[PDB]
Amino acid sequence: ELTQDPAVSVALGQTVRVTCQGDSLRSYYASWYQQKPGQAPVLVIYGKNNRPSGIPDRFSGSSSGNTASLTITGAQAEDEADYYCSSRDSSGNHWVFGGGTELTVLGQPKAAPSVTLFPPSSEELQANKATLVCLISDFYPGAVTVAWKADSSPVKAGVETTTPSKQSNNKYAASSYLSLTPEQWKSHRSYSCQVTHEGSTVEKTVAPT
Amino acid sequence: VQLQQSGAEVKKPGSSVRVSCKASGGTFNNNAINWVRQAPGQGLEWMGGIIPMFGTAKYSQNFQGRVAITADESTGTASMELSSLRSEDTAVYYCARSRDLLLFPHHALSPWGRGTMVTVSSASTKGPSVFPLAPGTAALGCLVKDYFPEPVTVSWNSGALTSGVHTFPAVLQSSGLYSLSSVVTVPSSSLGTQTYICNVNHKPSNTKVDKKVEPK
Repeated sequence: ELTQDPAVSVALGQTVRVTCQGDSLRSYYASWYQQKPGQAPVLVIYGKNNRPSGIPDRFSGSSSGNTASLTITGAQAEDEADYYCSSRDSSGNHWVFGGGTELTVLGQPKAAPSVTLFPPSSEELQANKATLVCLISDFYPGAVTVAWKADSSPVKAGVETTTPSKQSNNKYAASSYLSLTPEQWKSHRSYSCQVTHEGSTVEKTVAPT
Repeated sequence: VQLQQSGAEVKKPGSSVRVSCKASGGTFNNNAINWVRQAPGQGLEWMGGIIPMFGTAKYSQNFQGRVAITADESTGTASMELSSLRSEDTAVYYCARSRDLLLFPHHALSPWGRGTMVTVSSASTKGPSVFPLAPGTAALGCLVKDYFPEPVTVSWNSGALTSGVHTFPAVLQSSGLYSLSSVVTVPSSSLGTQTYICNVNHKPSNTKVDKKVEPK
């Protein structure tokens, strides 16, 4: 079995070290995989400090006893990802993976959410449904909540909202959907999507008009 | 040397799924093809591997008895069959090459395929409804509403348009169905004149739909 720290942070431009430990590392060299959200893993280091084609020399590896370490110098925002160690098992028959280390690169600027609110489409209204779509992107840190208003009144029913998910640029995305009847949609002066981020609120409004 | 994988699937508990890994060059030569899966939000787990040149395979004991890997060296294709499926088998399944053991003792897993999402569920498959989200810059999009299971893919203008595209992670509704949206940010000067079309694909329902997104 292979063990890693679940998480590690590093300041922008600085050096970070990810460690791996297990008895199989006495027999084989650890290899390291980088994985970003929604993407397949990528090999970055294997054997005695070998880098595959196209992996920058900021990445390096070392081994000692039943431990191995991945070192990333001059950490870039782009290095933010999960890092997995792996090796053949002591038998040399199968492959084993560590649980992965979440690497966070710090120093990222505060960023307000970009919010886009769409009313129901003509096409959807024609099909006798109405969905308001509130799309929230590029905010940091990755904590928001979303709420809805009809005119100036809070609306909690028919709401479906995601928890934040990390984007490829290390900012975050979220979305919320409000379901109405066409009659409801037509009845009010406006509907609002209201996004709360770091003690600030972003409210976008749409109107059947 | 690249690996191509078969498309997303959904299977009921108790059934079986076959996932393909194809070598771009037509051959696996000397190499092993390994199968590694990843349940949503979790880590990597090796399932087994095969050396197609000899057909020799080894399996993780977590699956022995209900996993089988085979290969067709002539078409450069390898397949993993996972049977007696359970809900917990819901995962993205990757193939990854390893080189010959004795000649490359210290090498690892590379390259990796893009992954195949397999959902194991007794819930009914449901294709999405697709609606246009009508528009310095302006945002326009497509709503992909009420489908099951994951995944859905969205491209714009048949893949010609990639800059400024953001396809959001799906929401899992309280109903148990999913919805997602894809938006592109474009110059407002273009709205009169440039055609914008979202291409929505949902393999489990055999949905392939285009929607032109116009100003209202």
